[PDB]
Formats: sequence, structure tokens, C-alpha cells
Amino acid sequence: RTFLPNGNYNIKSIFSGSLYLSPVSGSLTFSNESSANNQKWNVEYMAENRCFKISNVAEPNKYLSYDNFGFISLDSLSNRCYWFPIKIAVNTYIMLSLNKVNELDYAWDIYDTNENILSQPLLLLPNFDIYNSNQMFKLEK
Amino acid sequence: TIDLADGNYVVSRGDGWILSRQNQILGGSVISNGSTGIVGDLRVNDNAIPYYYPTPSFNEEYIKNNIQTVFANFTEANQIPIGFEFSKTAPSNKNLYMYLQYTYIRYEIIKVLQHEIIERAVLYVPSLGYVKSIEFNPGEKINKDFYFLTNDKCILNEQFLYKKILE
Amino acid sequence: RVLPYSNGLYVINKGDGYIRTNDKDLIGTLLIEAGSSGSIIQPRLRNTTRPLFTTSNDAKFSQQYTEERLKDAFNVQLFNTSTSLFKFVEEAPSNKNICIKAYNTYEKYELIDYQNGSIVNKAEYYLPSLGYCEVTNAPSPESEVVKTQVAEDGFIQNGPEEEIVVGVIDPSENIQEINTAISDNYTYNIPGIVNNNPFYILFTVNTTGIYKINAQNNLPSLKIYEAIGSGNRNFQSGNLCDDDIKAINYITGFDSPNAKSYLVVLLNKDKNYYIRVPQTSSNIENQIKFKREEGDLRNLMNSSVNIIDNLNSTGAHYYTRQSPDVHDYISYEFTIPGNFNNKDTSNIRLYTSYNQGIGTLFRVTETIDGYNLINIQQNLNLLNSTKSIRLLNGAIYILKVEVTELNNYNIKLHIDITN
Repeated sequence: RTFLPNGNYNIKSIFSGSLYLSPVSGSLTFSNESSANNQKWNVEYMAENRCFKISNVAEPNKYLSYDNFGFISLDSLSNRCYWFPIKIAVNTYIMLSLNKVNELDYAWDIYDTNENILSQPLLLLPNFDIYNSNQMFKLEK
Repeated sequence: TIDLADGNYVVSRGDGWILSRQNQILGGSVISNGSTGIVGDLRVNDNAIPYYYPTPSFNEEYIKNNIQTVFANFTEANQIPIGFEFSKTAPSNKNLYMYLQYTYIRYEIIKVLQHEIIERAVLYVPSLGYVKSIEFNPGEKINKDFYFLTNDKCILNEQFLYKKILE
Repeated sequence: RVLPYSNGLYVINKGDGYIRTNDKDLIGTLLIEAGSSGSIIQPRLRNTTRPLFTTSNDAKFSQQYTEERLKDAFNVQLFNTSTSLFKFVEEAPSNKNICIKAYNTYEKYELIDYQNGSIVNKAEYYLPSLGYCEVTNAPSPESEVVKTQVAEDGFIQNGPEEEIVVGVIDPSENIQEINTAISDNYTYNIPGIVNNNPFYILFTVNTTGIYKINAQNNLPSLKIYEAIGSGNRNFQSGNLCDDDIKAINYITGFDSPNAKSYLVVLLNKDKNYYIRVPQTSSNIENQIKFKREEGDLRNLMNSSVNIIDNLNSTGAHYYTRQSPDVHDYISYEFTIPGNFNNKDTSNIRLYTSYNQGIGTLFRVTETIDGYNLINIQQNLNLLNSTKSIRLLNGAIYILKVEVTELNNYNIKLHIDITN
């Protein structure tokens, strides 16, 4: 409780309000608010792994995960679908994958040409500190 | 973590225990310039009271019975009055303060399991007393430690005299 | 002179050897011819003794009560009966006569309701003590006689200077107990019977450490108290034992109604602690969460962490709270107005109007395990501080303040925000 309570969230980049996490042709990308269930993520603390899993409300047997190419993915449940969030300011988090890649952590990251992310896929890339703008994502309601 | 066989033991720590916060209850006398003070006491059935700190499994009775079988039987003994007193003479330059404090024997009874003490009940039965002197000019600040015993202690050396409680 | 004390009941021992003016308390002078010796004895042929007692309120601070508070504070057994006895003896030199006079005495106890900056009630209990005696050269009986007016009724102390204070459980506040020792976590429900009144929670811990204790939603604000001399005597592993101690020592916590706070305290396995939940007021159900903190939050050790949710985008803010005493801590968890760009900033000066302190500034990151304090600024000198820092909008910070000079009962902290 208090900290990321189970429920239905929206997921943005700090690079722009007015854009939401959504799946498209099987990638995850930030897109224009559609007020629909495609953009609503159900996030569930699983106390057995002290980590959280995140399902897509409109296809809720599919969870956020990643592939052996860089990308974050929607997939059926897997240990990869487990995430270990770090809050660093109201509603903003740096999502680390629970299980470490080599000796170093990875995170959701998203590229910006100039604080612009329009057509960009969400990927999984090494993390280091709390100071990477791209690694930062905000989860509301 | 104490090296004994699993079971219940009866234990005498010292004579000479004194209790948190209880210095000065009885009062104290202040005497000046090489006169002599003599404070002392007796023992009806006030001094006589023993203080029990029991646990589940070690009820008052259990404690009483079990230490009176091994050690000084007190209920019997503290019916006959016994006295004690102290006689402090002051230096001649300055004056001094002396106060009376009751000493106790510390009995306790202990459950041991795995060379470890899982449980302890405690009985303080009153022995005699003890006075503390201190010389002072008025205004002279005194150490708070002098008037206030913050945690129970033995003013003599402790001991650990023990017997296994039988089956 | 400031005398911060987390409001409630206190009994003080203002000293021994007190006597009343005009020899209301003299046993008598006897005069010893050179080369004889002479004593004056209180044998306790008869036990009964008279204490003296005076109070601001009979209704609240009745002698019976103010007696019980001495039981609470020092486990005083007898109040008007001593079996303990005293005598004074003196020998005269062979040259001159001597003469010894003896006064009865009192220890002087003070009982105090110290609510919120001032003593709102006070009793003085003069407990019969064990003597004072003066030895002087025999006065020349021809010495002239000065017509001399008696003094105002009152008291003289002949014992050494003493003032030792002891907090006591307010007998009107109930005590509830947690039989099981707290381990790593524990959540406690405020029972029915407390009826939203104030009450105390007695508990202990198993392994000694730092604990965060809050109420539901860090509200109400709590205090914690160590029980003096606890945890020698009886103990049962895993559980608590009563010990029989209502004399208590304030660790930390605010008295303020409806301030949001959580306590972070060190707790030792061989001691028992009371918590003091204040009047609940609310009809909703509340809870006291005890968590053992093994993380960065130990940095706030023996602090009450004050919560500031409410900053305006810019402007002056202040937060007045009971000041801790020199070398103790008050802390402050504040989150800065504005959305979190991670590039945006607001300018933050942290002053204090009245007492000096060493401020320590941290950024807070939170993970599923606990807070993480990243270290921002050390050694900050708060008292009317010119200084400012750019902090990150929407980020969350904690200021830990060590009081250095104590100049006023309340510590008023300012957060003056500019852009």
C-alpha cells in the first residue's frame, strides 16, 4: 500500500504528458490518448518474488515483458514479465527487470530525438543511476 | 548462552542488590562540621516485603517454594526483627549528606534449553541496608548518578549459585 | 530555561534536608558541657510521621493522587510512617562547651502537569526525611538580645542541591499491551475500548534495532517513551514481561494535533517502551504499523519525521513544532511543488527563526524494500540562513535537523520557495 498499490494505471514518458503507453503491431510505443482499454495497464504486486507484473487490461492474459532483441514486449506470463520499480518522484518510476542481465540491471528506456518520442519503441537497456531521463516513466491512477 | 542441561534452575545472585529509582525513599539525614550521624532501621513487615517478578510457568508460589527449599527461608525468618545502622562522622570544614537504601538478595529461576536461557522469573527478598555519604558546599552541583540508580544492581559482587529443579 | 518536555506528567525531586522557617521543625537544642558528649535520638518508638502537602488543584492533584505519582516515579512505599531512624551525637572539646541542635527534615517532591509550554498544575509534596543537625560553639548567655521579627512561612533546604525529574504514566490514559515482542514487522489495531481517547501501548522487540513506527496515513502523530530500568528482572523469550514500571523517559514525538508524522527510533531488546497515541477523534479505524528498518532510513535514527505535503508553487511556508533538546533531532519529509520533469527546478531556502541546527538534506528514492536516501547537502547551518538550493520539481526530500543551540520551546522551520 501507499507505494504502487495494485490497480489500473496509465504509463507515460516524462518527456510528454499527452502520450500513453500502447501496443501497436506488437511493439510498445507511446501514442495519443484514446481513452480506451488498450492503454490501461493492470499492475499487480506479487509478494512471492517481491516484484510487480503488469498486464494489458484489454488483453489481460498478456503481460509486459521483453525479447532477445532489445524490445519490451506483450507476452504470456514468464519470469521476464517481472519488474522491480524504483520511485524517484511523485508518480515517476524507473522500471528495472528483477532478474539481472549479466551483472548489471536493465530498464525500460525510450529514445528521444529531441525530447520527442513519437514513433519510438520501448526497449530494455542497461541502467546505472536514477539520473537517466529516458529510463524515467510515470504511472498514474 | 549458559552451559547447563536443559531444564529449570533455581538461582541465587548476591546479597547486596539495590533497585532502580528507590534510593532516597526512606529519606536521608544531613549532618555538619564533625558531628556524627547514625541512621539505621529495623524490620517489621514492611522492609519484610519481597518483590516478585513472575513469568508464565513460574508463578509466585512456584518461585517462593522453590527457593525456600534450597536457600534462606525468608517468610519464616523475616518475622523476627533484626536491626542495622551506620555511623558517619563529617569532616570539620564542610558538611555532608547521607541517605539510606534497602539491600536485597536477588533470587531468580530460569528455564534453560539448548545451553540458552529462554525464561527467567525473579524475586528480590530484602536483606539489610546501605548508606551513601557525600560532602557538599551549598550550590555545589552533585552528580545525578549519586541520587538516582537508573538500573538494578548489586553493590557487592554478584554471584551465581544454582540448583536444578527436580523431576 | 527553555525546559522542553513532551507535555504531560512529571514528578521532580527538588532535594533533601528541607526545613520550615521559624524552627517549626526543630526537635530541640541541647548543650554539652566541655568534655561530655550528648546525642539526640529519633528512636521510632512510635512510627507515625507527618508529611506536608500543597496543591494548585485539589480536584486533579489530590494528596492521594500526588502520593500515587511518587509510587509511580520512585516506587515510594511509605508516606506517614518510617521505621528508619536517626540520631546525632557530639563530643565537646575540653576547652569550650559545644551545643548541638537538631531539626526534622523533608525531601521536597514537585508534581507537575506540564502541558504545552507551561505548568498548568503543580503540587508540592514534602516527604518526611531523617534529620538535620547544627553544631555550634556554646553561646555566651550574657550576649545581648535583638528584638527580631519572625519570617514569612516557608522553607530552607539544608541538603545538597538536587533536582531530578521523572516522567510518569498518566493514570487517566489507559495502558494497552502487545504480549508478543515485535520482530521485523507488526501491525496493531487500535481496539474498541480506547474509545478514541488517548492511551498507551506497551511493547518490546526481539532483536535490537531501528524501527519506523507510524499510524495509518502517518496520522495521528505519536510519541514513544522508554520505561526506566526495564528488562533487568523478568523476561520470557519472544514475549514481554510487565517489569512493573510506570516511570517513563521521552524518546521522541510531537504533541501537535493533526500533524502528520512517523517515528524512527532505535529500540533495544532489553527494554520496554510505551507509545502514546493521542485523542483519535476520528470514527474510522486506525492502526499502528511497526516496521524494522534495515535500510538507509536508520540515518534518521531517534527522530520524528515531520510531513509536509502541502507546498504552494512558490511563496513562504513555515512549520512550527515542539523543539527537540540540544543534540536531539527533528526531521522533515517534503515533496516539492511541481510536476517531475527531471530537468525542472524550484529554488529552496531552508531557514529557522529561533534555534540553531545542523541540517542534513537527502533526496528520497523508494523501492519495494524501503526508502533510499541519496545525500544532497551536509553541515547546513539553519538559523536565519541566507543560503538556497535548486531542488528538482516533484522530487521528494528529507531534512534532518540536529538542534545545536536551544533558544525557544518551538522550532519554526521555513520553506521559502522561489522559481
